Amino acid sequence: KMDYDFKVKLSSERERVEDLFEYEGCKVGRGTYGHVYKAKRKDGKDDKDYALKQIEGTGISMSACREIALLRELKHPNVISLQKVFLSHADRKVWLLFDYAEHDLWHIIKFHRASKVQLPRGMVKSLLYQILDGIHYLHANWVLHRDLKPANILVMGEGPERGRVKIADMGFARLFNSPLKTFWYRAPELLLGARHYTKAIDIWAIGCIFAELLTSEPIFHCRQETSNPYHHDQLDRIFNVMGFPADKDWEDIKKMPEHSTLMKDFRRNTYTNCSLIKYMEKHKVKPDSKAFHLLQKLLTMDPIKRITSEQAMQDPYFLEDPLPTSDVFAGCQIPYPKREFL
Amino acid sequence: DDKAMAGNFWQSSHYLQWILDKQDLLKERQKDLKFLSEEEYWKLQIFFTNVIQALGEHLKLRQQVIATATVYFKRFYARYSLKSIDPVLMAPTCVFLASKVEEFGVVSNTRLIAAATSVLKTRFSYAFPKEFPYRMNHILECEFYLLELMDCCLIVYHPYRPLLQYVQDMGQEDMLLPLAWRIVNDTYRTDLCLLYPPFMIALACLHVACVVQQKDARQWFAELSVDMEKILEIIRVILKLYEQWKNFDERKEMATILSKMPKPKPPP
Ligand SMILES: Nc1n[nH]c2ccc(C(=O)N3CCCC[C@H]3c3ccc(F)cc3)cc12
Repeated sequence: KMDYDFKVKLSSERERVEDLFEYEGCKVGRGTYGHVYKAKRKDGKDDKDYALKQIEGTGISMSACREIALLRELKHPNVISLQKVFLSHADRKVWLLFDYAEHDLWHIIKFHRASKVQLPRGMVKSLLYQILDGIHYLHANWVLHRDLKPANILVMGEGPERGRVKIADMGFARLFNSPLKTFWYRAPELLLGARHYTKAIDIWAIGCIFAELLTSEPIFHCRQETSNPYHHDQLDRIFNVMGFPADKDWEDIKKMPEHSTLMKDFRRNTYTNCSLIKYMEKHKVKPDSKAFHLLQKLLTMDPIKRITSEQAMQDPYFLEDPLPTSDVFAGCQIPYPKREFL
Repeated sequence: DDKAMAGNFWQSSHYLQWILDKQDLLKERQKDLKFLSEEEYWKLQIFFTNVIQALGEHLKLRQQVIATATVYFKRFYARYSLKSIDPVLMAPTCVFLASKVEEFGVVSNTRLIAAATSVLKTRFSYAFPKEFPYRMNHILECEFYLLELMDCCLIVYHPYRPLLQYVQDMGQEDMLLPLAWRIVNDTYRTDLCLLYPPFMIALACLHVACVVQQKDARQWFAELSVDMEKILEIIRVILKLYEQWKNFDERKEMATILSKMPKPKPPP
C-alpha cells in the first residue's frame, strides 16, 4: 500500500553494502554481536581499511535499536565511531560501518604473556589514560559500558590514528539495566547479587585491566566453573588476592542479597595473609609506586569507596615521568601481528 | 530514568540536523497543499497527534516515549508527502520504534497490533469506518523506511526535563507544574518541536501557565539570559493553537479531510 513512485525512487538511490564494499573471505570476528569483517571500498576513492559489522539476528531488535541510537550521538577520539548504517531491505539485515582497528589488548597481552613485557616505556600508562578518557566521556553522558575487558579495548594500527585506544562493544541493551536478566572482570557487588549496573562497576573492570597490563596475567583468573549471580570460585580468587573485607571496609555489604550465602560459605581467617600489596610484590610491582596506589583505588571492594574515572585521570601517576602519549606505541615499531581472517 | 545523552543537546543530531528552517518546511509542504488547504493540513497534524497519544496511553508508555514517537512522525511528513506511506500505518510504527529506544520493558508484536486495532475502533470510529487493515509484516517494513529517512537519528530531546528544572527553580511545583506540563503536551499539536530548541518551548509554556493562573514571575524571567523575542514567537503559536482548538470540531470534520488526502498510487 505504499506509493509506487516513492518506493522505486528510494530503491534506485539506496546504497547497498555489497556494491560499496569488498569483504568476502575477510571475516575477522564472529560472536553473539554477529559477524565482523575487514573491508575496503570497491570504488577506490578512499584507500583505508573499514570494519563492517553485520548485526546478529533480523530486523531492528532492542539491542540493534539502542546501539544505533547511541552510536549516532557519541563522538570522542577514544570511543569507536559509527560511520554508516546500511539497512538491507531484502533479508532485513542491519550492517554498521566503523573505522578499522588492527589491534586490541587481548592479543597484545597474549603476545607478551607468550614471550619470556610492555616494551615501550609508558605504553601501560598511556593505554590506561585513554581507557579512562573514553569511559569518562561515556559516564558523563550517562552511558555505561557494562562488559569491559581486554578483548573490547581496541588499538589503532598504522595510519593517522596510530596507537590510539578505541573502546568498543558497549553493552547498549540490558533489560531494566539489570545483570540478573568469564567472570574475571566482574566487580564483587555483581557476584553478591547487585540488581543494577553502575559507573563503579565499569571502574573495577578498568582496575583489573590495569593489573593485567602491569603483570601480563589476569589478576582474578579463575577456572570456568548459571541463572545465578553468585560464583563461589570467582569470589574465592578475589579474596586470595585482595583479602577478606572488614566490616569497616564495606559497611553496606550486609544489604547485598547474597551476604548470608557469603557468610555461610566463607571464613575470614582463611585469607588472613592475603592482600593486594603481597600479590603485586610477587609480580615485581612496588607497593610504594604511584601505579600501585592508583590501582588500589580502582580495585576498592566497596563500590561507593571506589574512585571515579575523572578522579583517576587527575591522579599524580599521570604527572610522573614518563607522561602519557597519544600514540601508545610512542613512535616505536609495532611487533604485534595483523588480524588473521577466518 | 532516561539520563542517556542528557547534557549533549548542543552537539546532538537533534540540534545539528533536525532543527529546520520554517521556509524550507513550508516549501516541501506545497506538494500536499495542492489537495488540502493550510487549515486542513494543520488539522490532520492535530488529529494524528491525538492518535499517537491514544496508542501510547493504551500501551502504558510514559509521556516521553509518546513524544519521541510524535517527533518521528512529524520528521517523516516534514520531508515526504502524506501519499508516500499511509499515516494510519506510520503512527503505530513510530510508537513501536520509539518504545525500542528504551530498555525498561518491551512492546510485543501481538500487543502492538491489538492496541492499534482497539484504539481506532473505540476512540476514532468517527474518522475510520473500517477496521485497522495492517498486519505486523507491514509495521516491520514501514520501520525500515522510517529509520532510513531519519538518518538513524533516534535520541530526541523534549521540553519536560527543562520545564521540571525551571519550576523547581521558581519554587512553584504544586502551583504551576501540572498546567505547564499539559501546555507542553499541547505544543505537539504544532510544528514547534521542529523549529525551536526544547528549553525555549518549556519557558514559553511556563510563561503561559503563569498568565493563566495570574502569577507574577516577570522578575524571574528577567533573571534569565535568553532571547525573549524567540519566546514571544513561541507564545503566539501557543495562543493561536487554543483559538484553532476552539474553532475546530475534530469529530465532525476529520472523515472529510481524510478523504481529501492524496492517496498512494499502486504498481503498474
Ligand atoms: N576490528 C575492528 N575495527 N573496528 C571495529 C568495530 C567493532 C568491532 C567488533 O564488533 N568487535 C566485536 C566485539 C568488540 C570487539 C571487536 C572485535 C575484537 C577482536 C576481534 F578479533 C574481532 C572483533 C570490531 C572492530
